[PDB]
Amino acid sequence: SNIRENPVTPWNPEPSAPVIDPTAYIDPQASVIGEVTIGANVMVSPMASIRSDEGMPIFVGDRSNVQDGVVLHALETINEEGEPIEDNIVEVDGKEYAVYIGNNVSLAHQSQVHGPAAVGDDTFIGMQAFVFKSKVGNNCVLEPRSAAIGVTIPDGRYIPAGMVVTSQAEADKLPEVTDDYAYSHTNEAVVYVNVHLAEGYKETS
Amino acid sequence: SNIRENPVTPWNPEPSAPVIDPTAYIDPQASVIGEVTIGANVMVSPMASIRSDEGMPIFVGDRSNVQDGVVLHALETINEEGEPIEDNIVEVDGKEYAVYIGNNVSLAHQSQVHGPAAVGDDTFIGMQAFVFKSKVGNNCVLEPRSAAIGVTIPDGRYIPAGMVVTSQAEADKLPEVTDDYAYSHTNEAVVYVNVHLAEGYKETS
Amino acid sequence: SNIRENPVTPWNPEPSAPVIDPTAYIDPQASVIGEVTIGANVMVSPMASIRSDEGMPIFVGDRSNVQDGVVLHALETINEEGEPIEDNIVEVDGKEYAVYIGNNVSLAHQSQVHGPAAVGDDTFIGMQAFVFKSKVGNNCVLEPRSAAIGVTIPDGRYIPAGMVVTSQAEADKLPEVTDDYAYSHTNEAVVYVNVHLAEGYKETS
Ligand SMILES: [Zn+2]
Ligand SMILES: [Zn+2]
Ligand SMILES: [Zn+2]
Repeated sequence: SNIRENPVTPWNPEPSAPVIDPTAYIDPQASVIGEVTIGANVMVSPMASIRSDEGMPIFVGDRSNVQDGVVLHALETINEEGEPIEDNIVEVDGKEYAVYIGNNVSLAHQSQVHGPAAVGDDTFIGMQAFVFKSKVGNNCVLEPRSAAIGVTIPDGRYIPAGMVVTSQAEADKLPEVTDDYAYSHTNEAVVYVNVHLAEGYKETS
Repeated sequence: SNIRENPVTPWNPEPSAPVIDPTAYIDPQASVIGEVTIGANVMVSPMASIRSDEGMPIFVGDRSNVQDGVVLHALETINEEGEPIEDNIVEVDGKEYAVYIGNNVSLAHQSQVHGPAAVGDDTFIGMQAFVFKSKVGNNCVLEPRSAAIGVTIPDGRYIPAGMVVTSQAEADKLPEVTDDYAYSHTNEAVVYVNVHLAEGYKETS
Repeated sequence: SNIRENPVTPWNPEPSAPVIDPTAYIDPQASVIGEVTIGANVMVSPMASIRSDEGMPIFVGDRSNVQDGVVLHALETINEEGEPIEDNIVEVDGKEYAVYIGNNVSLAHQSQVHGPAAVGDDTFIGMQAFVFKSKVGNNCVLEPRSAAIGVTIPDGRYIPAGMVVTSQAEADKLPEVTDDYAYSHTNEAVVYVNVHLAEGYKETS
């Protein structure tokens, strides 16, 4: 099966299986392993790998999409001695996650979000982009081939294509999404399409 | 099955199945979905995802290759009201495509060509490279990790490794492929190898 | 089967099947083809593609890991006339390889090592990184999105995130890994985790 439990390890005494909303579509050629929660109307495309086998949950919110070849994974959140590694855990609305993906988020083809990381609602993570040890705000756009490592990206900012942002001083001065910006409406269109694709693919299974 | 029809959606009243030349080899661990035409002697490697589920055809020409982890997908070409979105359609030799890949084209490992896009004959798209909203000419080389977004790349030019080209002014001044250039003969070698691999893998199926 | 022989071609008269240590774990959604040797306690994750179909062996040493979406492949090492192409072969400890990955090496998610290439022991190849026509020394760190093309990386150096190194003059002046460097202990942690994951996943098969 392509939806599987995680294994017993010294930081994982009890295997967990994914919790998947009945309205989500998981492609047969995707892989979803371990302590993962997937929300309503989510589309998970071929060759995506969502792997939660190092402690703590990976959460994917409602009406989000995980496109072809995307990888979600996380650094260890609990060491062998049972002690939580707080640097590798993100907090969102009072709860702890290894990776938190909000609602109406698009993770476009071949992107990767590696824990610890959080991605806020209505954000487009572009093709081949990379997020690691970062919190990306709501209503952001990461253009194709951009990256955020070790930073907080404020709400409503974008990262231009190819830019690798590794310092908070850079992140603070990123440009703002405006109506005339080329990707200002991209995420809403992609979410609309993917919610409809999920329903159509479900009707073929 | 890994060769599948696309689903019924508001922009796709009628499902389409891929049209695949009998001399092409599609690896069992590749995914090919929807309105796709694959030409003669094409090799599609493990973990490639060719997904035509947003309207209009993805075409892969004769003697081309689609290597491991490559993704082909496209933006919507027909909106819900049946109206064609002309910005997201490319025209090649009088016909309309979401993605057009010409003859003798190599799409090397982990690259991505996202529609609207066209790639001309005898072009090497290097490892991890990215093409989106662009027309790449014939006899071009995109070196590994290069990208073309929103531009036309003239025939016989190359993009150096790691360069992300987003303006036409940049694209117009790209260097020319010459006989002494390091990748000048790369595509011909890769095409020769892949046509022979396709035949060898077909003999094991 | 996802563990397969390579095909008969003009440079490969005799098919070879992978040689895999009984303590290694190969995920069912990985692909391993051809003349490949995998060492003890190696973890190969979903969507990895290890493909040795152009002559010469791809070797993955003991306690190494090949994470999700990683690709290993190599340029042709033997031409049609049976003549070895020496430029495309690396030598390590008196033996010839297309790709050599040493012991305790982490190939992180979506990275790629393309032959000819060698990666020395205790090296971290970061997420989305790229190695081609290069020898990477022991105890190195390639940060996420870095690349080494056509160069030798001395022992104990790192490449900062996003940097594409294509000249030996650049490679010679790369910074050194020190105890206070952010990724100085990353590889040891990742190797420890992956050796334990391999054993846990083996207990579920
Ligand atoms: Zn990871
Ligand atoms: Zn797409
Ligand atoms: Zn290759």
